[PDB]
Amino acid sequence: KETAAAKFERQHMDS
Amino acid sequence: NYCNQMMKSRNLTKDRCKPVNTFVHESLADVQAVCSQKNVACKNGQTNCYQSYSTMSITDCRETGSSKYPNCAYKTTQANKHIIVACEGNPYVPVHFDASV
Repeated sequence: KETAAAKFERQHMDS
Repeated sequence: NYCNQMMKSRNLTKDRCKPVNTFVHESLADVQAVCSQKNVACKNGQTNCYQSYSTMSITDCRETGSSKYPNCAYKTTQANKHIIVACEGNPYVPVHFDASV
């Protein structure tokens, strides 16, 4: 699917 | 609320209600920078966890006791805390949120 670093960004980032 | 809206948006509650989730209100560059800061142990013994030198603006979204799919419900808690993340790969970047100290 998506990489772990990508999923992290999608799930936790909200600049 | 923001947490129902953000959880929806990011595909976190479209096919299941995710119990808890934290959103960091910082630039990606600045959270990625945590991987080269204060190294600490992870809750699972491993030591690829790092703690930010500063506190960052974060929003914790906790699901209520009543919420059940498909009708998820979140309690919104805004705060500024030191984030703790786990890093892997090259470039060494956060892959898991370990906590907020």
